[PDB]
Amino acid sequence: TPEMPVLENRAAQGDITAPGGARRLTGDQTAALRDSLSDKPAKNIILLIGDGMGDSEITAARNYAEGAGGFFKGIDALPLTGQYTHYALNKKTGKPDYVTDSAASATAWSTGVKTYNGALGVDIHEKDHPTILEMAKAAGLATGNVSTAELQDATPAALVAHVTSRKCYGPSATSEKCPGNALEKGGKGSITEQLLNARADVTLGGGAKTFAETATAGEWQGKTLREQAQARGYQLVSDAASLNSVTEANQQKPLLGLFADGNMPVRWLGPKATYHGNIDKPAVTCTPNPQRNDSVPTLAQMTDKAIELLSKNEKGFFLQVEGASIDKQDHAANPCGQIGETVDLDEAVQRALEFAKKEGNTLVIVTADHAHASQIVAPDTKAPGLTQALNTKDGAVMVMSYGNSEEDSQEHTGSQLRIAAYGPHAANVVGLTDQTDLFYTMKAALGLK
Amino acid sequence: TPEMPVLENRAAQGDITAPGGARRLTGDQTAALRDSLSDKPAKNIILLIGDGMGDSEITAARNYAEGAGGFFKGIDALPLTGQYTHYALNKKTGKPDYVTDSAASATAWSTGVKTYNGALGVDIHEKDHPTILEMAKAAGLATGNVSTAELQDATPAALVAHVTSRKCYGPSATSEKCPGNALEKGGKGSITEQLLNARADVTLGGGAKTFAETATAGEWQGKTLREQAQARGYQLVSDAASLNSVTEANQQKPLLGLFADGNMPVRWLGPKATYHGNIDKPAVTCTPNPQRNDSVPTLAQMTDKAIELLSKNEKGFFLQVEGASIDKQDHAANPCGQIGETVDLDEAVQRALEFAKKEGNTLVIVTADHAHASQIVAPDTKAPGLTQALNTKDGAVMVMSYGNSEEDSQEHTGSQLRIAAYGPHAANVVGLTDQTDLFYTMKAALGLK
Ligand SMILES: [Mg+2]
Ligand SMILES: [Mg+2]
Repeated sequence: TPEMPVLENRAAQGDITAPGGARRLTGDQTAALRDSLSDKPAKNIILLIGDGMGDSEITAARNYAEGAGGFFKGIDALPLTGQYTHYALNKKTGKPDYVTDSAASATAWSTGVKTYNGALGVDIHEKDHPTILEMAKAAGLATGNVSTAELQDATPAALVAHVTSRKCYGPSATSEKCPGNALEKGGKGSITEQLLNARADVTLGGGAKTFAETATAGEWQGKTLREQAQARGYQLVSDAASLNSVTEANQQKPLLGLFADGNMPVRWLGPKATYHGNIDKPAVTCTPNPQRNDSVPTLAQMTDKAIELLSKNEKGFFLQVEGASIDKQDHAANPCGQIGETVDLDEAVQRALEFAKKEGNTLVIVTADHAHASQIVAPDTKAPGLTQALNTKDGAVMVMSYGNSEEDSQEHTGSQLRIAAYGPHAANVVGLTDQTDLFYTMKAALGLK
Repeated sequence: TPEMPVLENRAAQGDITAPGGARRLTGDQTAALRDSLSDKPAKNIILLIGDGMGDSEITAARNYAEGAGGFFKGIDALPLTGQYTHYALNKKTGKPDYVTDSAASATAWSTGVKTYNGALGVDIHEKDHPTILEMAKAAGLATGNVSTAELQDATPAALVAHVTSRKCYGPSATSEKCPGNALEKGGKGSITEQLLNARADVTLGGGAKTFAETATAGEWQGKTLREQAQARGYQLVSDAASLNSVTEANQQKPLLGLFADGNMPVRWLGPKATYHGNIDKPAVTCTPNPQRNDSVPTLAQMTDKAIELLSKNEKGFFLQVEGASIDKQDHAANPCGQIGETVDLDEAVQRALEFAKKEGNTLVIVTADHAHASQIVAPDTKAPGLTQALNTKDGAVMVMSYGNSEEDSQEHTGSQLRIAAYGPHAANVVGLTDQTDLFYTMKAALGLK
């Protein structure tokens, strides 16, 4: 018997050149929004993060993949929407730092405490705070952590690791850069070792590389981290076939999927933007990445599999899904990569909403940790940074610009950005909120203490 | 019947360095939102437009003027929020043009038809369509049109003029650039002449210059447009004292306030951003413009006066208020200018919300026509365009970047941006919508046609 509505179609409803033809609405929305509002408990939460997916990125991806008056059946379909702030803190002064990195922002929603750029799961005093995943597990809920990034990267790592620098992937980086955290120094360990201790029911991503490192101390000293996971009873999987053979995931047999050495394959290929690229180079049509095939699960497939396995828990589950970006160095300023990454997340969102609509007790939240610096500019633009012309689904040219930095490691900005939600307690993302409110929203929705 | 709530305080609630200290919420919002929803008639609408005020521009201005965890008591206080799209059309092909100007966007919300960049109140076939203001007047509602721009500029002009180019300020430019529209060539006339025909009850802004031109045909041939307004029964005012003297405004004595030759004075002064300006030049503290004083009404003052005069109409009123930017040219890339303009709008929004909350039947909408290209970047950023360090209310440095254009005429981007609303029918701004939906929202809320 009918659940809360997901937005079915907010594409332009007609001929965009005619009066009323670009409308996305067909009538009054007051009843629809009423029907979207419930304060019943959330049994499950699915949190989907698009790396750099601020409003500009969503718009550009829509323009390219769906056309300007098109509609992302995942990303655009959430009925309750707001804007949230994600400033970090200066470690020394405690004053706002207007432009966060991925680590401080993931720390904020996962713990409810602001922190300094580069911190995971700790505050500006380097004190550990519990994460929403740890708390969900302690309350008897199943837990999932899914990303197309290496699993040691900030977004997934923040759910399961407490370290003073996001660089602390394995034992060697930790001994050097976070000596207070190093296992041999009485610390909780590297990000990978702490992930293994956290023992979520389902962990799926890239990052096999670090598992080749050996532990410096503890029960599994001298064993590779892969050997340690094996010894501690994880089901290790490495491709789509081995993932699909998994029939259950729980504390006795926790699932750890390592699908790439570093990050998983980008969906779409295209050239790096160049100086006056929209003027001096032909318009670009993105191409499918050959590395992307049925042997490597997609974000949407990993999401579906996680939902399948976690939904067996009768108490409920918490799942985080990250559509990560490979957006630095040779890979910075790549519209095709960045748009394809958003399309990937859209598919995963559709899987999440399809489940949530049927199940009826699931809160789905879709946002970004911080926004990419890409801008949509006029077709004839002469811009001082990097630009590219693209052939969109509309059969028109869109130009994207990257003008925030002359170096190719600063890819994000301080702008507040869209947060959207569906299901019980979704009212809590509407209007202006802070990224730290997201922690408290999730905590309260699941009834965690 | 209590009042539908306005958000009283969504500043960070505590010590931003402590767990929960950066939360903007104190508890669950489901009840507040259920209390925010009504589809009863709107007696009045107040639409506030911030020129270029996308999410980035709101964040930058909040950061500077209120601190990162601060709160705009007007702009941030509307409980129902979404994101809307404002692409224009290529005139020849009818395909989307991903980056609109102020004319095509204003046409979109004022008529509900998409159009080409530079068009006012006409579609891609140069056919006139009625505006929300014209419709409100035809239904017996009082009408107001307030802007800190020249009143001939695109945003206020779109409510009252139908011309093939926004350049068509007066007879001279119209005869040259829009000959089909020129009065002596058989058209409805220049923007200014059509403004005089439209006869809103209250029109307040800049743009006295064009009123010195003389008409080329018609009953008032050879008279200046100022003399024409006098002959047609307008009350003309030119400063704060004359505006204060006004006791009523209606169809017998419509009010026309012309408070500057061109645009009204900018609130705050500061230097233009420069190449590597955050590195090479001191952090900037904005200063008050001497030209802003009690003899020139502020945006908030013009808003309050318009509300007082328009609210006498028992049937209801439609009022548009624009916080205009200047922006081009010598004036492009000016953080202090653009932030001060946003602070100006926030004050006007507070006046609109204070009225709306007490009146109970007033829909207040706050958005932008399109977003400025400014970006908030890391303090040590080396950017290829124009940059500036600013000393914020937090006692920390924020860097703004302008990296979209090597010229000083393109100042806006294609990103979807925040739309927020309060009062009856405010549900219709939540989720993804189009700028043309806003026309239909206003039309339906007021029961027009
Ligand atoms: Mg990430
Ligand atoms: Mg304007």
